[PDB]
Amino acid sequence: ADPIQRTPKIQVYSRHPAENGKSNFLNCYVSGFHPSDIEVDLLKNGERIEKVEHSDLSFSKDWSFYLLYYTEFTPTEKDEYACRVNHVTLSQPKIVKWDRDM
Amino acid sequence: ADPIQRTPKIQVYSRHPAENGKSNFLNCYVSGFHPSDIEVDLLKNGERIEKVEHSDLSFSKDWSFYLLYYTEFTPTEKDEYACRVNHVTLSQPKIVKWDRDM
Amino acid sequence: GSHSLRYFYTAVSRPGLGEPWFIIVGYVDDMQVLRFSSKEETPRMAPWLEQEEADNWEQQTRIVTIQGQLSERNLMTLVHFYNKSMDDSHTLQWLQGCDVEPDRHLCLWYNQLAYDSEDLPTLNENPSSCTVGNSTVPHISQDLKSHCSDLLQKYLEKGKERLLRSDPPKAHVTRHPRPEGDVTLRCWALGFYPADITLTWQLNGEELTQDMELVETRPAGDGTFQKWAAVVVPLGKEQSYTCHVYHEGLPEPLILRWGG
Amino acid sequence: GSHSLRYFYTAVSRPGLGEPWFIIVGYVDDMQVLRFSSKEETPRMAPWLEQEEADNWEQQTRIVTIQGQLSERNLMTLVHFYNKSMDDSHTLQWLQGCDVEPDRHLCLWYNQLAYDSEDLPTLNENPSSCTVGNSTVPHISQDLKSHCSDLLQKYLEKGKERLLRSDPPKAHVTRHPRPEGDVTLRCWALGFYPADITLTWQLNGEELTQDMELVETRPAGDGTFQKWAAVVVPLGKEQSYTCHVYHEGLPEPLILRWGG
Amino acid sequence: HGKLEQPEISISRPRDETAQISCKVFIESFRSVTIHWYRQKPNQGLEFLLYVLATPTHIFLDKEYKKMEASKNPSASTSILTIYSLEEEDEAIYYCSYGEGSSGFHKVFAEGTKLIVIPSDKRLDADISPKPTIFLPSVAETNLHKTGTYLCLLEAFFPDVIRVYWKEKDGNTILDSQEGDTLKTNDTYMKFSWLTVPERAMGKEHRCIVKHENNKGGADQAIFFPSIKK
Amino acid sequence: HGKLEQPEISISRPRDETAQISCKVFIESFRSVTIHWYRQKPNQGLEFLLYVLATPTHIFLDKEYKKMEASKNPSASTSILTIYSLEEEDEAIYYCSYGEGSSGFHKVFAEGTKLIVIPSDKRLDADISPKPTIFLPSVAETNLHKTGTYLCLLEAFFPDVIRVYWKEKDGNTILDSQEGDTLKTNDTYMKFSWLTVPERAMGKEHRCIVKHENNKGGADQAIFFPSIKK
Amino acid sequence: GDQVEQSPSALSLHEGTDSALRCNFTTTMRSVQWFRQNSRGSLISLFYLASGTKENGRLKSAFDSKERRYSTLHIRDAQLEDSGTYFCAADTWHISEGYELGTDKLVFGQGTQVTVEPKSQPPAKPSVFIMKNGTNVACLVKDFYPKEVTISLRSSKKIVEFDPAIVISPSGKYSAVKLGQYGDSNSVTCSVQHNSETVHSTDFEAA
Amino acid sequence: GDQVEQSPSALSLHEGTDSALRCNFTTTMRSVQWFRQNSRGSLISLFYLASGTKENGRLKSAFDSKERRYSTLHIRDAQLEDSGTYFCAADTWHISEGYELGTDKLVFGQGTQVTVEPKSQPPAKPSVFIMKNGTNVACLVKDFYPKEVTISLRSSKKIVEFDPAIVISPSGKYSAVKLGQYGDSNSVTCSVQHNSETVHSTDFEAA
Ligand SMILES: *[C@]1(O)O[C@H](CO)[C@@H](O[C@@]2(O)O[C@H](CO)[C@@H](O[C@]3(O)O[C@H](CO)[C@@H](O)[C@H](O)[C@@H]3O)[C@H](O)[C@H]2NC(C)=O)[C@H](O)[C@H]1NC(C)=O
Ligand SMILES: *[C@]1(O)O[C@H](CO)[C@@H](O[C@@]2(O)O[C@H](CO)[C@@H](O[C@]3(O)O[C@H](CO)[C@@H](O)[C@H](O)[C@@H]3O)[C@H](O)[C@H]2NC(C)=O)[C@H](O)[C@H]1NC(C)=O
Ligand SMILES: *[C@]1(O)O[C@H](CO[C@@H]2O[C@@H](C)[C@@H](O)[C@@H](O)[C@@H]2O)[C@@H](O[C@@H]2O[C@H](CO)[C@@H](O)[C@H](O)[C@H]2NC(C)=O)[C@H](O)[C@H]1NC(C)=O
Ligand SMILES: *[C@@]1(O)O[C@H](CO)[C@@H](O[C@@]2(O)O[C@H](CO)[C@@H](O)[C@H](O)[C@H]2NC(C)=O)[C@H](O)[C@H]1NC(C)=O
Ligand SMILES: *[C@]1(O)O[C@H](CO)[C@@H](O[C@@]2(O)O[C@H](CO)[C@@H](O)[C@H](O)[C@H]2NC(C)=O)[C@H](O)[C@H]1NC(C)=O
Repeated sequence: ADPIQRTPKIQVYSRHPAENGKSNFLNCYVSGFHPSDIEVDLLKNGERIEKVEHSDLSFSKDWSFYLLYYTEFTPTEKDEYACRVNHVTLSQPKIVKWDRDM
Repeated sequence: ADPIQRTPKIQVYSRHPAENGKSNFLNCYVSGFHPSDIEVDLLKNGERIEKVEHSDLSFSKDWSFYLLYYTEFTPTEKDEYACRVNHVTLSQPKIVKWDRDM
Repeated sequence: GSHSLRYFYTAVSRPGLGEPWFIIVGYVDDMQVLRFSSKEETPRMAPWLEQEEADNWEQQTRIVTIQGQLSERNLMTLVHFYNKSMDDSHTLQWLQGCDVEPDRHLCLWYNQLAYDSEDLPTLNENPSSCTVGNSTVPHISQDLKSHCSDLLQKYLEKGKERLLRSDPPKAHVTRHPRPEGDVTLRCWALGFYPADITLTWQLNGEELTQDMELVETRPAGDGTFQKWAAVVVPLGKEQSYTCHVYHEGLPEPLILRWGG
Repeated sequence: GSHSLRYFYTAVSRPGLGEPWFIIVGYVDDMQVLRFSSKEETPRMAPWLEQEEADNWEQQTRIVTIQGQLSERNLMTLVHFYNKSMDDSHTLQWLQGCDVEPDRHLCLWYNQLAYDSEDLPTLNENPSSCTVGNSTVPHISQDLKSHCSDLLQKYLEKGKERLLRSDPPKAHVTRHPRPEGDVTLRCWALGFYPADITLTWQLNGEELTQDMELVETRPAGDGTFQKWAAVVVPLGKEQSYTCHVYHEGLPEPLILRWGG
Repeated sequence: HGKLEQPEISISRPRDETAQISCKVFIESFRSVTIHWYRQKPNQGLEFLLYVLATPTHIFLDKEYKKMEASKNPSASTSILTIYSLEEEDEAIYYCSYGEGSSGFHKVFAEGTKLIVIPSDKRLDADISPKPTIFLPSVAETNLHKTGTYLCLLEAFFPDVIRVYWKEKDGNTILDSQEGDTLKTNDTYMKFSWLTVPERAMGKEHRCIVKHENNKGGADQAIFFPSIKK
Repeated sequence: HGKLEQPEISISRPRDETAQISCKVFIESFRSVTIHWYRQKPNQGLEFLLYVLATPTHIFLDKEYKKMEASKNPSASTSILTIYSLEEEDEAIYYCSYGEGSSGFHKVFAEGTKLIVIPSDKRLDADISPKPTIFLPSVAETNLHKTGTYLCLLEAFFPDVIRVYWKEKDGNTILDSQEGDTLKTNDTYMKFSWLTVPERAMGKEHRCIVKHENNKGGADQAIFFPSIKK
Repeated sequence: GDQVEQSPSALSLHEGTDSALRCNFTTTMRSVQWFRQNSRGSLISLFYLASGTKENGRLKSAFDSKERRYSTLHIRDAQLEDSGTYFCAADTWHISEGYELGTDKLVFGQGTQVTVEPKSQPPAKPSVFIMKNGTNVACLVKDFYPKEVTISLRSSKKIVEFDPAIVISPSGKYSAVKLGQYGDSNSVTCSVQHNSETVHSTDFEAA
Repeated sequence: GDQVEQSPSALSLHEGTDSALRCNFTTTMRSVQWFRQNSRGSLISLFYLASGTKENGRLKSAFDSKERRYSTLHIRDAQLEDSGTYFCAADTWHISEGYELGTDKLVFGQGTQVTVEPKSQPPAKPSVFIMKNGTNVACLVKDFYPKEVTISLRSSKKIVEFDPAIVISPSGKYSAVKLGQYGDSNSVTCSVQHNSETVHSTDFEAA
C-alpha cells in the first residue's frame, strides 16, 4: 500500500457517570484514523439510533483525524449499546460494545 | 569461518530386479555429502554384513562427494536389508530400509 | 503556561465532481473558537463569545475564504506535481497557528501542509518567531502570521470564562474482579479542561507507567476531557496500589487508592 | 558423438602425520578408467583394456604422480594463505580434463581446484582450448592439457568396446497404490549407459514436470545407470498417463503405460 | 527563436555605479509570471536573488538600510535587473529564470550575463573591441592530408568574456568548432579559435561569428576567408 | 634503520649501455627469501618484471633470445636488477619488494629508483650536482610572528630527481615543510623548499637535507641553518 | 548561509568509465535538479525529479524519500560529450502572501567539474600544419595522443613566446596551437617533439 | 597489463568531503591490495584482502567474495593528509607445469590522483616578508586563503625572475614563495595583490 493509511481508534462512553434512569449523552469518539470519510453510527439493542450530531472535523500533529459523535439517550440497566464504525479498512465494519468499565 | 558442509544422500537398492532365491547384489549408494570422511555399512536382517566393497571416491560439479557400497546378497522374501551411514553432519547413524520398488 | 491558537484547514478530492470538499476548524488552548467550510458564507464563531453588536474582526475571514477558493487550485497543482490520477480521492491538510506568553515575549507561529498525509517541504524554517514590526508601520496586509499576537489576544478577552478556566480532576478508582484471579484497578479522572493530564499507578514507590493500561484521553463532549489508567493486581495486594493523578489545575499530587 | 576424459584429484590432511591422503580417479564418460592414490607405485588402469606390451602411458603416469606429489606442499601452502589451524582436517580438490569432438575439431581444456569447498581464483578462464598451432615441431610435450585429447583417443581406441557403446534403458511401470485414494505409478529405467537419462510422466497432452518424485540417477555395479520417476494417479483414470522415456540408446522415445 | 533570451553577454561599468541587465522574455501570459534572478561568482554554485510577479511589483532587494537591486517588467516585454552602487564583490554572472508549470519547475534558465567592475585607468581609452586577423589553410595539409584549417585571432579589447562561434554560412547551422583558452595581454585579452574544414567543401568563405560587449557597432562580427589573385 | 631499502634514487646512464639497479636487503632468512621486481612508467602503475629465488638460481628477461635484464642475489644481502641494451621506453622507476616468509602478504616495496637514460654531450663533463643558497628568517616575521622561515634553494643539478626534507638535525626526525615543484632550468633543473620554525624552537639549529644522485662525493647534502637570539 | 554539499569538487574520468556525483542537504526538499554548465555558461538541465529513479543515456539521477535530503547522479560509459561542471539544485514549496501553492527558490551546490579523458588504444603519428602571418606565428597538429608535447619553432628574428592551447579533436585525440609573435614575413616553419619522436612541419611540406 | 581498471582517473575533495574509488579486474582475483603513494616516495599500504570488507581509520574498502572481480575503497571525513595517488592491485593463484600451486605476479590498476582541497573558508589576509641573498630576493606570502594570487617584486635592474611557488599551508590556508635575482636587491620590496586588496612586504617590516 502506498497511500499512507491509518485505521481509527474507537472509544464509546457516557459523558457523565451512567446512572440509568435519567438523561445523558452517548459518545463515540473516533480518532487516530486518517482517510477522511468515515461512517460512524449509534446502536440500540441492535438497531440504528438516529438524530445524532457530530464534531468539527480536525486533526492531530500527526495529521491524524478525529471525530466525535454523541446523542441524547436515557440510560437503563437493560439496553445494551455499542458504536458502529466502518471506514477504509480490511475486515467488516466495527461495532464497539459500550461497557460500564469505560 | 563457518565451512559449508553438505549431508550425505542415500539410496539402497538391488543391482538387478531382485527375486529371492537366485543371486543379486545389494547396493547402498551415497552422494552429495561433502566432507569425505564417512562411515557406511550394510545390514542383513539387523547386523553389519561381513565384507562389502565400494567404488573409488569421486565427486561432482559442485565438488560434492559420492560413493557406492555394493555387496553380494541373495534376496530372500523374509530377510530385510538396510544401510548404515554416519557423517560429521548428522545426529545419529541413519538407517535406510531397503524396499523392493524404490 | 503558554496559551495558543491554531486553524486546521482540511480539503479533499472527489473523483470528478468538479468542486472539492473542505473545512476549517479553529481552536485556542484546546477550545474551539471559530469555523468555516464550503456552502457556508460565514464564520460561525463560538456562541460562548458574545461579541459586541458589530463584527469588528473579520480580516481573518478574508484570510479563510480565499483559502477556501484557493483550496482547489492547490489540490489541483499538488495532483500534477506528484504523478497522481485525478480518479483517486485526494486530500490536503494544512495547519497554521501560533503560541503565546509574555515573560520572554514568546510568539512562535506554525504553518504546515500535508499532501495525502505528507509534510510538504516549505522552505521557511519551521517554528518561526514573530513579535516585532518596523517603526511607524501598520501591517494590515493579508497575512495571518502577523495577526496572531493580535487575534489570539482578541479571542481570549471576549469569552474569558471558558478560556481562563482550569477544571481540576475528579478521580476515583474502581475494582473489577478477574475470573483469572487478578483484579483490575481503574483510576478515573473526569471533568478537566486543560486536556494535558497524566494519571499513574505506583507500586511501592515505583511508577508502573510503562506497564499499565491507558486510554486515549477522550473528550467529554460538553467542554472537558476524561481519561482513566488501570492495572491488574493480585487478589489482595490492592490497598498497596496508589493512583497519582497529576495536573497543574491541582496544586499538589492528587493521590487515590480504592478497592472495597 | 562428443567425448570427455576427466581426472579427479582429491586430497585430505589430518594431524601432523605429514603424509597427506589422496586418490586420482580418472573417467571417460561414465566409465571410470584410472585409479591411483597413495600406496601404489603405478597408475592402476581399468582391466577391460586391450593392452599391447607398452610401458607407453608414462606421460600419464608421470603427470598423475607429480600431481599426487605436490599434494604435500600444495595442500600446505594453502593452509597458511588462510592461516587456518592445521589441526582441523582439510581437502584440496582438483579437476582437469577435456571434451574432444573432431567432427568440429573441437577441444575444451578444464582445470578447476577448490580448497575446503570454495573454488580457487585461477588465472585460467576455466574452459579454454587444447589445440595449438604454430608452424614448428619441437615443444615440451608434458602438459596434461596437450595430451588430454590424445589420451582420450588412446582410451577410446583401446576401449571402443565398453566406451564406444550404447546399452539402452529397459523400462517398466509399476502400480503400487497408496493408502488415501490415489494410485502411485513408478516409471522404471534400468541398465542404460550414459547416465544422462531424462524420464517423463504426462497426459498424452502435456508433461507433469512440476509434480513428480525424481530419484537422482543411481549406478548399478556393472557399468550402467538406473533411474526412476513416479506420480500419484487416480485409481480411476489410471491409464491416461504415459511414461515418455528419453535416452541416447533408444531412438524412438520409449513410451510406457501399464500392462494393458 | 527563444524561451528566454539575454542580449549582452557582458556589461562593464565603472566602480560604485549603477548597472543594467535585462532578459527579453518571449512568453505570453507574461503577466501571471514570477521571475527569479540568480547570481554566480567565480567557482561557486548559483544563488538566488529575487522573483518578479511579471507585473512591476517592483520587488526590490533591501538589506537592512539598503536598496540593492531591482526586479521589473515593462512593455518591451522584458524584466530588467538594476544593480545599485557597484563594488567589486558584486562582480559576477547574472541569470533570469522562471518555472514551467503552475505547480512546478522544468526550470527554464537563461544564458546569463556576467557583470564587470572597472576601476580607474581610462576614460574609454581607445575602442576596446576584438581585433581580427585571419590565417590561411596550410598548403602542407591540403597537399598531404587533403584537409584544411582556418581561424580568426582577435585582440585589443576589454570584454572579458567574448564567446566565439561558427556555422556553415550558406545553411547557417551552428557547427561545433574548437578554440583555446583566453590569455592575458598586459591587461587586455585575446582568444584564437579555428576549425577542421570538412575535407571536400572548402569554398571561399564560412563565417567566424564573434560577439562582445565592446565590439565595433554592436553586432556579431561576420568574418569570411576570401580567395586569392594579386 | 630499514626493512628493505634502495641506495640511489636516480640513475642516469648512456644509450645502448648497461644499467644495474640495487636494493639492500635486510632479512636474515635471506638465503631462503624471494625478491620481487616491478617497474613503473610515468603515471601507469607497477608492472612486474622478475623474481629472485632463495639465493642465486638467477632469472632474467630475454626478448626472443636476446636478454633485456636480470635479477641477482649476492653476499651483501641485496639483490640487483641489470639492464642491457638501454633505450628511452626503458626509462622509469624501478622498485624492489619481498613477500613475507611463510606465504603472507602485506607486500612491501621500497622507495624505488628512477632510471634516467641520458643521450649525449661532448663527453659529459660538467659539475651537475646540487648547489645550495641559504636564506635565513625575516626579522619582520621574527619580530611580528615569533616565527622564522628558511629557504633551501638548489640549482644547477641534473637528474631532476631530488628529495629534500628538513630534518631537525640536532635530532633525526622530520618536520612539516613546504616545497616548490621542480622547475626546468634551460639545460639543468632547480628547486626550493621552506621551513616555518615555531617560536619556542627558534633557538635550535635545523638542517635542510638534499639527496640526489650526481652530487659531490656521493652523500646527502649537509646544510646547517643557524638559530640566533638578539 | 550553508546547507548543501556536492560530492567531488572536481573529478576526471576515462572514456568508458563509470562514476557518480552525490550531494546532500538535510533541510527536507521537494525536488533535486541536475545541471551541466557548458563552457559558454549555459545551464543544461539533466534530470528532474521529486520521486525515486529515472534514466536516459548514461546519466541517471537518484533521489529518495527516506528523508528527502540526499541525491546522487551516476555516470556510465562516460563519453567526451559529458565533461562540464555539474550542479545539484533543490526547490521547495513556496507559499504566497495569499495561499497559491507555488515554488520557492532553487538551491544549488558548489561545483563538481567533470573531466572525461579518452580511451587509450594503439597510438598514431601527429601530422603538423602551418599557421602564421604578419609578425605572428602559431603551429598546428591534427590528432596526436598525450598532453605530452613540445611545439618547437624555427624563426629568424625572435621575440618573447606565449603559452599553447590543446583541445580534443573529433576522432578522440588531442590537437593544439602554440602562439608566437615572430617575423619572417611569410616564410616560417614548425617543429614538434613528442614521445622521443620529433616531427618537422617541414617533413610534410611538398611541391 | 590488459586486466585491471581503476575507477577515478582523478578526484578532488574538500576536507569533510566523502568519496569512493572503484577498481575491477578482467579476471578472477584471489586477494586485493590498495596502495597510496605520496608525491614521490614509497608506496604506503592501506589494505590487504582476499574476501570481505575492512575499515581502518576513516578508510573502508572491499572485495566481494562471490564475485572475485571488483574492489572498492572509500574515504570518509576526507582530510588534506589523504592527498596522493591510490593504487589497487590484486593477484591470483598460478600453477606450474608441475602443479606447483604458486602465485607470483602482482597486477596494478592505473592509479588515482586524489587531491584534498581546503574547506570553503572566509578569505585570509597575507603576511609578506623578504628573504635575501645578495642578488637574491625571495618573496614569502603567508597563510592566505583564496588561491587566486598575484605577487610582484618591485626592482629596477631585474636579472631573472622565476615563477611562484604556492603550497597548501599547514593550517589549511594557502602559502607562497617566489625567487628572482636582482641588482638593487637591498632596495627590493615585494607587493602582493590578493582578493582585491594589496599587501606590501613593507607593510610589516618594522622600522
Ligand atoms: C593572413 O594575413 O590573415 C589575414 C587576416 O585574416 C588576411 O587579411 C586579409 O587580407 O584577409 C582578407 C583577404 O584579403 C581581407 O578581406 C578583405 O580585404 O576585406 C576588405 C574590407 O576591409 C575588402 O577588400 C574585402 O572584403 C576583402 O575580403 C581582410 O580585410 C584582411 N584582413 C586584415 C584585417 O588585414 C591575409 O590575407 C592573410 N595572408 C595571406 C597571405 O593569406
Ligand atoms: C646568503 O648570502 O647565501 C650564501 C650562499 O648560500 C650564504 O653563504 C654561506 O655562508 O653559506 C654557508 C653558511 O655560512 C657557508 O657554509 C660554510 O661556511 O662553508 C664553509 C666551507 O667553505 C665552512 O665554514 C662550513 O662548512 C660552513 O657551513 C658557505 O660557505 C657560504 N657560502 C658561500 C660560498 O659564500 C650566506 O650565509 C647567506 N647570507 C645570510 C646572511 O644568511
Ligand atoms: C551527507 O554526507 O550525508 C551523511 C549522512 O549519511 C548518509 O546518509 C544516509 C541517509 C544514507 O544515505 C547513508 O548511506 C549515509 O551514511 C552526513 O555525513 C556524516 O555522517 C556521519 C555518519 O554517517 C556523521 O558522523 C557525520 O556527522 C556526518 N557529517 C559529516 C561530519 O561529514 C553528511 O552530514 C551529509 N552531508 C554532508 C556530507 O555534508
Ligand atoms: C638557459 O639554459 O639558457 C639561456 C640561453 O643561453 C640562458 O639565458 C641567459 O640568461 O643567459 C645569460 C645568463 O644570464 C644572459 O646574459 C642571456 O642574456 C640570457 N639568454 C637569453 C637571450 O635569454 C639561461 O640563463 C639558462 N638558464 C639557466 C637557469 O641557466
Ligand atoms: C567493473 O568496474 O565492475 C563493475 C561492477 O560490477 C561494473 O559496473 C557496472 O557498470 O556493471 C554493469 C555494466 O555496465 C552495470 O549494469 C552496473 O550498474 C555497474 N555496476 C555498478 C554498481 O557500478 C563495471 O562496468 C566494470 N568495469 C568494466 C570496465 O567492465
